[PDB]
Amino acid sequence: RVSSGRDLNCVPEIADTLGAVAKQGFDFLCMPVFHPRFKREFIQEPAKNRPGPQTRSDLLLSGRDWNTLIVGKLSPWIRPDSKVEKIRRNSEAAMLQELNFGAYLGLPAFLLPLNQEDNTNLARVLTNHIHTGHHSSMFWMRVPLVAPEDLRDDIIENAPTTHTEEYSGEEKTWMWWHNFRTLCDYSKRIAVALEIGADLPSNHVIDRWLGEPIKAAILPTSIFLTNKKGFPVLSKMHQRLIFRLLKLEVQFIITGTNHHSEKEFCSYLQYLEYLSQNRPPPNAYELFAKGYEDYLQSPLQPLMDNLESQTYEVFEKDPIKYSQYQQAIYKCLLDRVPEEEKDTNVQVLMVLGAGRGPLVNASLRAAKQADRRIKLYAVEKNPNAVVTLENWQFEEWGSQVTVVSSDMREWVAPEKADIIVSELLGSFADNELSPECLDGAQHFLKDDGVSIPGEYTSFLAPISSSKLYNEVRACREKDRDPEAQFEMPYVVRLHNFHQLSAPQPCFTFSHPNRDPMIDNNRYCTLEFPVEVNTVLHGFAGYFETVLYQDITLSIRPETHSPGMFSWFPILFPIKQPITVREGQTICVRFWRCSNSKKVWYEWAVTAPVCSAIHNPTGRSYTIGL
Amino acid sequence: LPPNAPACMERQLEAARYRSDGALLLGASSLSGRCWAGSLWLFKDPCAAPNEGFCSAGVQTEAGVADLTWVGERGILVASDSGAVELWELDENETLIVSKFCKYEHDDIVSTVSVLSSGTQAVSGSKDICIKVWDLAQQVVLSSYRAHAAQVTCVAASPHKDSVFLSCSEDNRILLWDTRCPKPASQIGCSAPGYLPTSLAWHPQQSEVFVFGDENGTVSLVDTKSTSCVLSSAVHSQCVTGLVFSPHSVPFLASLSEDCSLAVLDSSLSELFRSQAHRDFVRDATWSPLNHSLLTTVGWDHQVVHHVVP
Ligand SMILES: CSC[C@H]1O[C@@H](n2cnc3c(N)ncnc32)[C@H](O)[C@@H]1O
Repeated sequence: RVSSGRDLNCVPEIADTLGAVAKQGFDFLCMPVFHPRFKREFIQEPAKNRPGPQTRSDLLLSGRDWNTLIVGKLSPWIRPDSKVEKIRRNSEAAMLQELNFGAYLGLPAFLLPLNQEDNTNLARVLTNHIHTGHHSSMFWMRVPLVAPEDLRDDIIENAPTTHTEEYSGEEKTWMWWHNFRTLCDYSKRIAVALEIGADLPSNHVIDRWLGEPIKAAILPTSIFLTNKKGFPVLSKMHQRLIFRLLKLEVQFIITGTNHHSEKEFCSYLQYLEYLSQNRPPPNAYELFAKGYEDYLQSPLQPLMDNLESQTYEVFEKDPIKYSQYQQAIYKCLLDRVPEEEKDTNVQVLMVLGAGRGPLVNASLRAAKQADRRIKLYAVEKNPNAVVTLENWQFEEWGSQVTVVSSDMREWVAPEKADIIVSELLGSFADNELSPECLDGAQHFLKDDGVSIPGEYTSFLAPISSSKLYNEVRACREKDRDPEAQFEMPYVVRLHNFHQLSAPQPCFTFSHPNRDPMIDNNRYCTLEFPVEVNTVLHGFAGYFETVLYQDITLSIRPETHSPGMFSWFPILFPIKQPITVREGQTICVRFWRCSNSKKVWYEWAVTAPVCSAIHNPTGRSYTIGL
Repeated sequence: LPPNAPACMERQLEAARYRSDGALLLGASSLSGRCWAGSLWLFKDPCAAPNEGFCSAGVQTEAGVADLTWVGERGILVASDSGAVELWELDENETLIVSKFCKYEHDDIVSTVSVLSSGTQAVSGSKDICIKVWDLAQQVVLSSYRAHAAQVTCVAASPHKDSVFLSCSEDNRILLWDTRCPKPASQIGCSAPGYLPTSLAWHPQQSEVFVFGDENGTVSLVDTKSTSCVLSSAVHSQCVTGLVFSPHSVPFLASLSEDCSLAVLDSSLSELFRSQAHRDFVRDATWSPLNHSLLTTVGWDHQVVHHVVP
């Protein structure tokens, strides 16, 4: 259940060692590919001409074992950023030599330390290796939660450790990573191997790493406390952290020698398996969403496109959502037909955008539960779904349901509706163009008719996540603007991210719309107070809707409808990550724009720095009318 | 070839130490090839080294030897790549080398060891940044110290004081220690960072002065009581991996380097001898107790050289 590996800096025979760590339960081994103390010279004779072999042979393992079981390690004497020119040069040749041998062997990852502030020349040699061969190898940068200088015992009489808080100084190692990965151009092949120390820092330091590509956590044996019986275990705070890392499915690495000599080395590993099997199980939402974490999908456009059969199938296997719809219809019948009229009065109810008819059925179940009489129109422009409707109305619904194979903005209705019902809502509420559709339909609502839904509001929340920035970055396509992937929302089960401020309402729409001048364009300015240092990579979009009175649906996290998985949030990325300091305000601007043919959005940040206006005129993303 | 002695001796020689009577201790590691390990050798005939059939005793360790030191006349203290400090003890017959304790207390390669003046204690330095004080009698760690911020490069015990020893590190600190004080370590040396210190040698006569070499080939002479770096010389073209004072009443200072050369210096750090005999890194040096102008050096070229010093 937990994928884990052993870190060693001493491997006398690779064959035995691998067997010993395989025996102890580990899935892989991080080891030197050259001997850690074998400093090599490349410039100065005689040491330059040291007889070979320079390291052990690749014939000692199978290609399968190299490819899956061995993580290389950079020799600790390699210092590309030494103040000494000779050492700078020797280490460049040595780092290339070692990275090439790693690529020669097919290693799946290779570890490299970030153990000081200036790693500029380290980054440059790594960048220059990545661009030589076009390989698939991973590079795990070994970064501590707490720099060793900020962790040393207070035992130097004339150089004491400062006992003041330094909010940003305590984050310094995040800035080591962050510079290093900027320099290297956000290569997808460069991840974090976060090293965890005996005493954790404040939460804000730990939260700097939210949204970062952590592929591994390194746990030294040092940090394991001992319980009464004598096993290795972890403090409650370390356990909290392990639980967070498990949700990131990192691989855990155990480094250091055995410090619980009475017990063996399974015990460390077993504790993690213990913590792993002993976490809260995934709810119904989190079962549905497994496999979609941070997976970028295009927002459905059910107006412009005819949805596929299986797409309506997923729409329908959300029972919570139609319970709410049924209840909203139920309450609405009772308000509209008094008990003494329950048989003289028949309500004309129109499902607008009927699909395969889950709302048509919810309306029937609602009029039975409410014991009132209804007349049902099922309008649907997708003629492939109208096939399903007309088979349902012949086989079951009967003449109670009139299927109408038409666009609701075209349909000349025979009579007016008491209630129009629709599920035309996207993850950003109005992003499937439900405002435009219901406006062309309201002319055949009665002057006192209800619309279900009656109201919906969208929501927005600045987020940080370099993992999603890179994914968005990967979406460059030939034959279009090379930044176009940054100007267009994405539906995504947001996972490895940090939400920087509380969501805040963006655009609201009401139905029926009682403007004498209906206008669905919008301009909205939002200020988000940010109380952390972070980096802004875009905006999370959610929505709420009032179906009827107090019956609602929401995917706003604060008020999420429990158990309903019909909508993942939507992501509005920006071209250029923006640095945001503690106490600053993120000001964002959101426009809803439209043609006679297209609706779209445009957005900028204007504080703490300006961004470009994104998706201007719908050059990169429209929603078809 | 005595029993229990490997038929062949690893190519990379790290340590070369003369006992009181003039017998030569040799530490070696295998830093390349299929198997990465080490061995300890005793040569009552110093001129027969490095030859394996002409040794008095030998043994194999699990892993490489990074530093070495005598513990009296029968004890051998080993800094292992395994993270173990090891104590080996000579035979009564002095024809075997038998393991006494192997304690895995460091979490990375142990890089340096030094016995304290009483001979009953030692301090080890490691790549795990910790420094440990050991009871060789009890085979336990008395203290563990995380004073440094990077790997520990060298720990040198005081000649005549169990309480005092030097350490240096890649964090650019030279720490004078005194376990009598509640904050035992004390940062000394120049305020300007300079270059990383790599080697330390206490002065055998003036127990308040020491010398340290840096990664840039400079040797420096320092008084722990007065001002800051009175004297220094650019002796080498690369890192200074070792500094050994001669037994003479007015001692000479031997200077080792990755530039593959030996230098012998006087009290003012002027150059007296210089040897190009080695074709790889010069790793250790000891003066003969018997003839005080004889100077032995070993290296990664597997040579054991014997120098005569004017
Ligand atoms: C169940 S998701 C919304 C459904 O409403 C339909 N729909 C969207 N816009 C319109 C429209 N203008 N007229 C009729 N049906 C529509 C879509 O084809 C889809 O089946």
